[PDB]
Amino acid sequence: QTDDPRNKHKFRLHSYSSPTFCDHCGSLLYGLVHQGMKCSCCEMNVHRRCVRSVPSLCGVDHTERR
Ligand SMILES: [Zn+2]
Ligand SMILES: [Zn+2]
Repeated sequence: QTDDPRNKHKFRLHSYSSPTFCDHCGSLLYGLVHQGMKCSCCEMNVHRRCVRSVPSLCGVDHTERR
């Protein structure tokens, strides 16, 4: 409850109203997730079974020159 580890994206199913499209398959998030699993670290919407297919590449930010 103090050390911050690092694993795959922190996908988290949110709730807006309609399901968003998937970024791994490009298919609406229907019959797969209540709404959509948005990564609470880099902002990445995916399905509930497409995460096991993602190579886990979280930590993609901008302004990395310095
Ligand atoms: Zn991410
Ligand atoms: Zn998907």
